[PDB]
Amino acid sequence: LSTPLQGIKVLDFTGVQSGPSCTQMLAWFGADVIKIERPGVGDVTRHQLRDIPDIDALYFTMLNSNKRSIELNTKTAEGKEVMEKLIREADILVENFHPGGFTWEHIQEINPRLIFGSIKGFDECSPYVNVKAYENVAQAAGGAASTTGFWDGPPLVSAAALGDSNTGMHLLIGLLAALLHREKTGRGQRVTMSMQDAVLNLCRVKLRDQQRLDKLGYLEEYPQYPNGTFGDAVPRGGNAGGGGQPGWILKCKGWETDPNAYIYFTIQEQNWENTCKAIGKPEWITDPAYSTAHARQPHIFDIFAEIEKYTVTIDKHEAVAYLTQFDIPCAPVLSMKEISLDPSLRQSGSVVEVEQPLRGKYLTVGCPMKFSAFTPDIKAAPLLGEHTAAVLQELGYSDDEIAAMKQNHAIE
Amino acid sequence: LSTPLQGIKVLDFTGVQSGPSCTQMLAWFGADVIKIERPGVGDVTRHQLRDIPDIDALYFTMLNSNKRSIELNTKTAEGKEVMEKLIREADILVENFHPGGFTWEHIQEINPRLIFGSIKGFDECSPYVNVKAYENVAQAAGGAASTTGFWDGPPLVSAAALGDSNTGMHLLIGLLAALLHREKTGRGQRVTMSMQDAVLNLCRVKLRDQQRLDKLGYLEEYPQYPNGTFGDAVPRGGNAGGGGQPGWILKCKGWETDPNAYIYFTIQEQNWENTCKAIGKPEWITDPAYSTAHARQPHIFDIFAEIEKYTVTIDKHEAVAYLTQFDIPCAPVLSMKEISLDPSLRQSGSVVEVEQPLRGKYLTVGCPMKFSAFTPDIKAAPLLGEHTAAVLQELGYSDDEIAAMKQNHAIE
Repeated sequence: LSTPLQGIKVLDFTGVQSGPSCTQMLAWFGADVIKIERPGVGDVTRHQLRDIPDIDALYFTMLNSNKRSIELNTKTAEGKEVMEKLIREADILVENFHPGGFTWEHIQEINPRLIFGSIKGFDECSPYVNVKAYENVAQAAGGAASTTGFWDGPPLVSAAALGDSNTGMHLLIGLLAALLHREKTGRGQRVTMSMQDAVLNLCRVKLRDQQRLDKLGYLEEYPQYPNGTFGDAVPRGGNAGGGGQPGWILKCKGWETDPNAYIYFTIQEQNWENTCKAIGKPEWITDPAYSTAHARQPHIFDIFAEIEKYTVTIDKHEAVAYLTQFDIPCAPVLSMKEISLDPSLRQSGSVVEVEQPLRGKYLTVGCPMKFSAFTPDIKAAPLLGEHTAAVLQELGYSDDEIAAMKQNHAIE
Repeated sequence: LSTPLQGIKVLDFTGVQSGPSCTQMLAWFGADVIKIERPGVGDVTRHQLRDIPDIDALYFTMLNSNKRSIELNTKTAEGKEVMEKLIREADILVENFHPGGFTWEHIQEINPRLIFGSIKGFDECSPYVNVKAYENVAQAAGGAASTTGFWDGPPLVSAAALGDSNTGMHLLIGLLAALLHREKTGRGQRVTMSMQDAVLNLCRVKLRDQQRLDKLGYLEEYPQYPNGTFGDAVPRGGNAGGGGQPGWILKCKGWETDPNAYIYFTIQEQNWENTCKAIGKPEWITDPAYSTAHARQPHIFDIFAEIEKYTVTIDKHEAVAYLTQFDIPCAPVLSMKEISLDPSLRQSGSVVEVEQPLRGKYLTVGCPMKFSAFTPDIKAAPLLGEHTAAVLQELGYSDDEIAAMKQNHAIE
């Protein structure tokens, strides 16, 4: 029908996760994403963590669906000529190389409408500008590790790709905003995004808590209050709510053996009565020590322990089925196994089955947001250099020229 | 000059974090965001976790900069008439109410160009569709909690707002894509985003590991390999790399007292030699048991312990200063205190100082991505109903009518 980025052409040099997550979305929105890869090597994800010998790893297929692939040697003269032709026709160019001759200056000269997207570990004026960064390096520098985990444990890394995909989605936002901007200035521009800023942005609430702590010297809703101790910096709070509604991770039947036999339970301020009813503590409705959140805080864990006495008694799924009847905000801790087999996530398009050449079927996370005017069609990832010829043909090169370029490369 | 969303009008009913994070960005991109709030009450963040009596909480000011505020009673006839006038002139309408008469049908009828954005805890076809969700409820249902933390510990919640801001950024992506789409169809549409899908999307790599585990029965790079045990689901891996490059959280001088005296250290495959040099283990360059990642895995923790013998010896910042000389991907675990005072984050616009009426200065996280063609101007958050009159005037109401509406509301 129509597609959001229909007609948009993307020059994609990204590798690994952050950059590829961004361009995979661009493709699902309708853009033609051309993955430019080193001849014979390609994106490292192609060979990292393989589950099957000699074929592209799931690391690759799950971050490169709907993309095209060309093998290009930018060093040669042939490659240099192909590169400029690509830049002239492109709408967007994306790269996420480590800190370590088509310059941004020359590129505007060549294509004043081109939007340059760049992902780095740190901002340009950062003292870590030249430091390489991987997922967890960014989580540590961004404030996430420092505030994740337990107060008597070390800083904890998060499973969520706060430093990659998260950074990829942020760049995606910038790219789309730049496309909207170009609609008015008729000009492209440069968009940069660091992994550190991505992490920091998701930790916005922790900077709020840091300021409350600098001012008051304590954080009322944190587990350290009021019998613990507060330092100069926001501490790890275990499985605390993290906002204005207290919560915790409660054990359910089977926890001794099943690492995922748990639920998250939220003590919602306006749902206190229903909560008391759900757990058979009607007396707590009027008891001064429990009728208010402020009054509950000091001994809130005795409340979690009382609720847990019931949860360890049944399967996490019955606990949720029972508790939600009282409008309690809660859910079971779903394992990746449960998620990979959930029917609704299949029906909602969250978990999508894809047929990949040479491999067969694999599962991937689909387009997160849903549109009423368009539905993305998630397809297989490209084999290395699968579209090299097609792209050169589109650039106007003849069959003899294409053959010669491949022959020179073979000889070289 | 020019702004990306210049001229775009947004009708904002969102509250708390997920929704407000999205519209705050819309405003920073140049859109006129009108926060519609309940008279006398307003966004709950206005009164949650206050550090100063009777004035808007930092929870609010950090998620509502550059927005306008109107108090509107949609129940009255006056309010109903104002609402339709607003809908007719708006480009975007956003809401993130809990599962619990302007319908989507009537709205297209009124404004065929309007884009409706909605955030919910779960997808429409999900069995949890009617379950309330807060930050951590989504993290549990999305797969994050299950895979975050230690193997001998409970599921761990992440400090990063995987369920809110993260969900807000995802909706933002959808809204921008819908604006690009409208440019071709001349029509608006509906865009939905669930907190569960947001969390799941950032945990894409864990679904990859789940499939490798279903196929092989083990995950080579996980700490459980090869002397531990693997279950049916991806397990928590502590501070493991999470990708193709091993890493861990190492203690630095002062860890016994300082919860943040640590660094993240990455053992990059192609940087093994420099690593050996950095730690004085030249012999490990050729030793068969250490020259390959595959060979290192089995006893990788003895390697982390050897490296830690050096890190606990100096301040985290000197460790990074020393180690990065060997191109090692690493960084110190920065606390929110360090981050709030970092000069570069101030210079880069990551941490922004803002003057707020009645409060004075507060810090907030600025616009994450950087544009070369435009620089957002982060301003104060609006006082409750501060722009009510201005907006009604813009809708064509006279001073007498505005006065009458306020008087009827006062009487009611």
